Amino acid sequence: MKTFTAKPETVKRDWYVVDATGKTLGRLATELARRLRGKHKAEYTPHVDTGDYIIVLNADKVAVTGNKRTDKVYYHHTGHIGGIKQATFEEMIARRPERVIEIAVKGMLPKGPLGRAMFRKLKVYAGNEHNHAAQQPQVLDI
Amino acid sequence: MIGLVGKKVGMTRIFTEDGVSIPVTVIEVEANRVTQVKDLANDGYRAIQVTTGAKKANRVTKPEAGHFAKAGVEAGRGLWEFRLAEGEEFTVGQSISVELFADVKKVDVTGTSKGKGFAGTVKRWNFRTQDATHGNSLSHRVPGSIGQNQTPGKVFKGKKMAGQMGNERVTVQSLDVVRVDAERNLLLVKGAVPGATGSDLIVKPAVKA
Amino acid sequence: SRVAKAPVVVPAGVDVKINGQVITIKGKNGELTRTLNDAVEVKHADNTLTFGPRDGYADGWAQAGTARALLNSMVIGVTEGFTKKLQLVGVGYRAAVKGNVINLSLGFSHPVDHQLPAGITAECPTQTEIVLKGADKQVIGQVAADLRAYRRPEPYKGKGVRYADEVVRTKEAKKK
Amino acid sequence: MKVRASVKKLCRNCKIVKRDGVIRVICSAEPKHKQRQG
RNA sequence: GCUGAAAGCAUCUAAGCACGAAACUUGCCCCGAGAUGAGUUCUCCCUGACCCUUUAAGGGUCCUGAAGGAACGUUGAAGA
RNA sequence: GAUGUCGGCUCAUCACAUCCUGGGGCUGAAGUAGGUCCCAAGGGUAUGGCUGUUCGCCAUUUAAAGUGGUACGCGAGCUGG
RNA sequence: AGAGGGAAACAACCCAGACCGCCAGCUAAGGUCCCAAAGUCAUGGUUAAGUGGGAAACGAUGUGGGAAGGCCCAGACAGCC
Ligand SMILES: [Mg+2]
Ligand SMILES: [Mg+2]
Ligand SMILES: [Mg+2]
Ligand SMILES: [Mg+2]
Ligand SMILES: [Mg+2]
Ligand SMILES: [Mg+2]
Ligand SMILES: [Mg+2]
Ligand SMILES: [Mg+2]
Ligand SMILES: [Mg+2]
Ligand SMILES: [Mg+2]
Ligand SMILES: [Mg+2]
Ligand SMILES: [Mg+2]
Ligand SMILES: [Mg+2]
Ligand SMILES: [Mg+2]
Ligand SMILES: [Mg+2]
Ligand SMILES: [Mg+2]
Ligand SMILES: [Mg+2]
Repeated sequence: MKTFTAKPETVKRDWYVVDATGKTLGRLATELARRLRGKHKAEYTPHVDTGDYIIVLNADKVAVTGNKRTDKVYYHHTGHIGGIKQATFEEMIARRPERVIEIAVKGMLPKGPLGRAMFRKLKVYAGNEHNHAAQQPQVLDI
Repeated sequence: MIGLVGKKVGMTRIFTEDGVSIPVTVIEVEANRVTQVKDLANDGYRAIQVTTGAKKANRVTKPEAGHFAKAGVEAGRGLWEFRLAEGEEFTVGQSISVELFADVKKVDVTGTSKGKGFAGTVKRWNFRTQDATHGNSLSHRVPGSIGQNQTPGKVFKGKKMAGQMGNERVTVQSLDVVRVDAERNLLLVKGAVPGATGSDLIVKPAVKA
Repeated sequence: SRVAKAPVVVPAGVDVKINGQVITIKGKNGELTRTLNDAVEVKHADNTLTFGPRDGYADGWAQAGTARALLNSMVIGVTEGFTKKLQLVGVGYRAAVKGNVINLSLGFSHPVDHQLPAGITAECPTQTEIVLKGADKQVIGQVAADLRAYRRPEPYKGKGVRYADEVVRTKEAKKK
Repeated sequence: MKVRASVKKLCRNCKIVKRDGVIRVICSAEPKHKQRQG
C-alpha cells in the first residue's frame, strides 16, 4: 500500500488576508512561507503545490527590531561590471514597500520551478485595500 | 510645456545686420491636431496625443481611421504623445500652431539620427588605430584586446565593440530659437538637429535652463 | 532622578492638559505642545507637576529627568519667554530686521537674509546688536545658532556674530 | 582633531564623551586636546 | 550644532530637533511589458449550417475568408 | 603526452592606503600660500629627449601628471627591441 | 585500501565500519523559525554590538555581578556666593 500523494488537479486552495501592520518582518514571513508551501496541511507533498493564496495588506507598515530600519541593506547586482546596487530598509519601504515582504518570503521558499509557483500565490499590497473581493478571502489572524 | 512635431526641411544661414552668420535648421511645423486627451481617471496620467501632416485615405487602415474619426480630425502621418504639465488644458480636435513657441527661447529637438549601418570600433567608439607599419600584421583597425586573462575569464557587459551605429533616437538640448514664422509654419533654430532631410522632429521647450 | 525628583510648580495663569503622553501648555506668551516618552508617566496634582519612571522601561529615571527639565522650560516660556542677544563685531557688520527677516551685512559679496520661524520675534536696538524673543527655549537657541553660523567668531580679532554673553578667546599671529 | 586609537584626558578641562559609539575627548580650554577614537 | 538628562553641574544624544560633500537616491539623455508579475488606453473586424462520438476546452463535412498580414513589384539619406 | 616568457601598442576593469577637483578638524592657521589628519572613488589624471627598457634622469607643460590588483591584465589582438 | 551521517561545499576532522531486501522501530555526532526532518519548548540570567557571524597591544563614566575601602546630618560629592 503506497503512501498517499496529492494530485494537482484535485487539491483545493483557500484565500486568506493578512494585515502586516506592526508584525515583525521575519516572523511574519516564516508563517507565510509555511502556508504558501502547504506545510500546514496533512496532504502536504513535496513535489505538489498544496499551499494557499495569501493577500498581505499594509506591507509598508511592517516592523523590524534593532537598528535594522536604517542598517539592513539590500544588495543586488545589475549584471554590468561595477553594477553593485544597494538600498537600506527604510528607502526600500519608501520606494517599493511591497518588495520588502516579497524578498523576505522568496528567500524562505524552495528554489526551483515549484518554488517559483508557490511565490505566485502571494499577493502583497502596500495599502489597506485589495481588489480580490471576488475570491472571498478569509481573515487569517496571524 | 507640450511640444510640437515638425519635419526637418534642411539647413541654411541667417545673416544678422551686424555681420554675423547664424547656421539655422529649418523645421516645417504644420498644425498639430489633438487626437486624444488622457487623464488620471481613465489612463492614470495626463497627456495629449497629436497628429500632423496629411495621409492618403487609401493608406490608412480601418483601426487607424476609426481613431481619427473618433476625434473628428483628418488622418496624419503618425501619432505622438506629450505629457501635460500641471495647468495645461487641451480639448480633442483642437489645433496647435507653431506660434506656441513665440516666447520660447531655447528648445530641445528629438529625432532619429542618420544610420551608419554596421560600424567599426574606430568610427563608433573613437578607438585608436594601431600602427600602419612597423610590422603590424592584419591588425590596423581591429579593436585589440577585449579583456583580461583568466581571472575574469569573460568579457564584461557593455564592452565597446563594432555594431549598428546611428538610426536611433537622439535629443539635442538647449538650441536657440532664431525665428518663429507663424504664417509660413516655419521654426528656425540655431545649430544642427539629428536626422536626415525630411525626417520627423519633436520640438519641446528646453527642460534645462 | 535628582532632577526628576524635584516637582515643577505650575503657577497661576497657565494651564496644563495631559492627554495620555502628549502634553500641551497654554499661557500668556503663547501655547506649546510636546509628546513625552513612553518610559515616563507624569502625574497631575495641585499646582505642581510630578514625574516618575513608568515601569516596564529601565531608562525611566533618565527619561524622567528630561521631561522635568523639558516642561520646566515650557512653563517659563509661556510666562517669561526667552531672550538671547547677539552682538556683531567687525567693521561694516550691521544687522536690521524688517518683518520676520533679518538683513545682515557680514562682509559677504551678497546680502544674507534669514527668515524667522513662526513664533520668534527679533529686534535690533542698534546696528551691531540683535535680540530674539520667543516661547520655545529650543527654537530660540536654534535660531541664534544659525545666525552665528553665518560668520563664526574668528580667533584673531573676534570678528563675527557672537553671543552677547560668551567670551571668545583670541590669539596673536606668530611673527617671523 | 586627533584621530588615534588611544584617547586620553590631556588636562583638567578635557572631558570624555561617547557620541554614536565613538569615544571622544572635548576640551573647553585647548582645541588641540580634541580627540576621537579611530 | 540646539535643547537635554543619566550625573543638582557639564554634556551634539541616551528621548527629541537642525545643518552638512563631485559619493548615495532623484533630477538630464537612451533602452525598456519575454516586467511569464507578459501591464494600460484608443480604434477596428468576425453574429453559417450539419453530422459523428467514448459527450468534451471532442472530432468531422459543407458554406464562409473579415479586420489585417504576408508575399510580389518600384524602392529609400534604412540596410551584411 | 607544453599553462608562450620582459617591455611597448591597442583595449581595459576594479581597489582606496586620494594625485586633482568636493566637504571638514587642528595648526607654531593674519592674508596669500601651506603643514597634518578625517570624510569622499563621481569624473579627471601630460607631450617629448636618452635607453629594449619597467624604472629613472632631463626638457617643457598641467587643476593633477595617484598608488596598487587584474596569469608582474591583455601574442587563438599586434609588435619582436 | 572505507561507503553512510555531521562540519554549507570539504581523502586525512567528528559520529560510525556498508552480506542482501523492507514505504518498520530506537539512537550517535549534529540538530529542531523558513529553505530543510525535528521545541517559534520550559525556568533563571546576560548582550544592543546583527555582538553572535574574523584579529592584537592599547584606549574608554558601555553594562551585569561580587567583596571590601575613604568621606559624610560635627553637613560629605557636584553646583552656586
Ligand atoms: Mg544609412
Ligand atoms: Mg595613435
Ligand atoms: Mg606573418
Ligand atoms: Mg566564473
Ligand atoms: Mg594535454
Ligand atoms: Mg590599472
Ligand atoms: Mg579613505
Ligand atoms: Mg550621483
Ligand atoms: Mg602579463
Ligand atoms: Mg591571450
Ligand atoms: Mg631580436
Ligand atoms: Mg554534505
Ligand atoms: Mg561489515
Ligand atoms: Mg526518536
Ligand atoms: Mg520542518
Ligand atoms: Mg520560548
Ligand atoms: Mg560579525
